Order: sequence, then structure tokens, then C-alpha cells
Amino acid sequence: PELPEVETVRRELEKRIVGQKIISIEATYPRMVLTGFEQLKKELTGKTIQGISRRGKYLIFEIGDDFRLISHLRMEGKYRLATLDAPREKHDHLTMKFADGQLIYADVRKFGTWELISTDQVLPYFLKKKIGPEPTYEDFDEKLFREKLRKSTKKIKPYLLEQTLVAGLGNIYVDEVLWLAKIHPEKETNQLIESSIHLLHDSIIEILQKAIKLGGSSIRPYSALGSTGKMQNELQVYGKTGEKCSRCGAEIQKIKVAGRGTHFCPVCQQK
DNA sequence: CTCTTTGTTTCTCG
DNA sequence: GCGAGAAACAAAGA
Ligand SMILES: [Zn+2]
Repeated sequence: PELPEVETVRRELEKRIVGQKIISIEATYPRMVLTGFEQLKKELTGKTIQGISRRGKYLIFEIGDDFRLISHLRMEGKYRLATLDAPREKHDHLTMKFADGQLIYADVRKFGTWELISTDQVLPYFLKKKIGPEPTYEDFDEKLFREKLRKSTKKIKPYLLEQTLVAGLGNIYVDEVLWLAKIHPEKETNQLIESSIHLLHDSIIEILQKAIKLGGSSIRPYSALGSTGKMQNELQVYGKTGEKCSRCGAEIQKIKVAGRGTHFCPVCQQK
């Protein structure tokens, strides 16, 4: 998932599990707890979930008064709230059991991670990750963005995917943003003029906020939290290879850019 | 059978 | 430092 999908999960978890006491924690794949599963089980069993926050694509469970469970869903991670008698599914890895249900984490590719850290370690954790600003008008300063783009010869799509200029774009929304801002994904960032950078800055905020409002993009239907999204119906280029650009009628093309499938309109996004 | 592809991140290599 | 390529892993499609 990307930031809008993680935010959608965050909001659903906030509504449903805040106030829940963790009765037990079980793992069939304990190695995805990078801080140690048995340590996490000992520390968190019996504690109450107080909140759920997000930074970039990271989910943050606030548990007890001093614990923060940092969860990254990577490519395929999925949470669901299930009955206590729910049958195991093949790629379920972890569960937090409450009195009236359980929160199960599944991840086909086993890429997702859990890390248990303390409250005062959260800000240093993300500083060490070098995560850039949240994609909001308040936090995403166009002036610093412009200065960083001016200094670099990196290509704009890979640079945006780094999470350092701004947090939260992945392959879907970076392709969507670059189409909206009429920028080719291989454009070296020091070639972007001020007006293009301004449009890019605003487009990043606008499409991620739109995606949040619509509950994220569900490319396939799934049975988990954050799976009732509608933003997939608004995608203009991602996965639209061979379909016509909604602005100019040219066929959307797919190329490979720094190892990633990349969808663009060759007319609207001049090389 | 092989090769490629996939919502992410983070590594080695030269 | 940099880019290119690949790995962590599993499944589906060509
Ligand atoms: Zn076009």
C-alpha cells in the first residue's frame, strides 16, 4: 500500500480497536518482528491500545502509555478484524487477540515488518529513516522542495519514490502525480522550472488527499481493512497501458524506469 | 520448465 | 557519495 491506503487502515483501526485490551499475541511468522517476537509478546500482552498514528507509509500503534508498534505493510501486507474463532488463512502471520475479536496481519510476500520501540524513540526512528515531510500544505514546504530538485540530477520519478522529498508516494501515485503535473518520469529534476515544480508540489498534495478521501485504491477486491476504496476508479495512467489519455487521446505507454513499471502519456509528459 | 511482474525498502558492487 | 541491479518472498501470467 501507499500513504492513502495506510491512512485508510489507520482510520479504520482508530475507530475499532482504540480502547481494546490485548489479551494475547500469537505468531506463525515471528521473524517479521524485527525487535523480537517473544519480547513484543511479553511487553504488550495485557496492554490497551490507546491510538493509531501514521508517518509516511508506516502505521504506528500506540499501546500502553510508553509503547509504539511501528508496522510497515510493504507490498502486500493486510490487516483484518476477525472473530476469535476465525479460521487460519495461508499467509496470516501475526494476531493480536482481544476479548471480542482479533487483529490479524497477513502478508503473502513476508516483506512487512513490526518494530516495538518506546514513545520517545519514534521521532529519532523516523529521522534515521530520513523520511521527508507529510504531503500536506502545512508540512510540505515548496521552497525546500524546489531547492532539493534544483541541486539534483536524479530522475524525478525515482527521486520522488525515495520518500525524502515528501513521504507517501509509491508506484501508483507517483505515476498519477507525474501525469497530473505533466512531467515525464525520467526528467532530471534540475531541469524542472519553477512553475512545473509548483504544479508538481500541489499535485502531490491534491492527489494524495483525494486518494485518502476516496478510501485508497483497491486494484483487486480484498477482504481486509482499507479494501473498500474508490480511488482506483480515478486512476489516469497506472495500469492503463494502451488505453487513451483522458486529456489528449494519446495511448498511455509503459516503460521501465529504475526497475519500476512506469505509465505515462507521451504527449502530456514530454521527455 | 524459464522469465517477468508485482502498492517497498535497503542492501552490495564498482 | 552515485546508479544499476538485486534481494527479502510468493504467486500469477507469458
Ligand atoms: Zn495526454
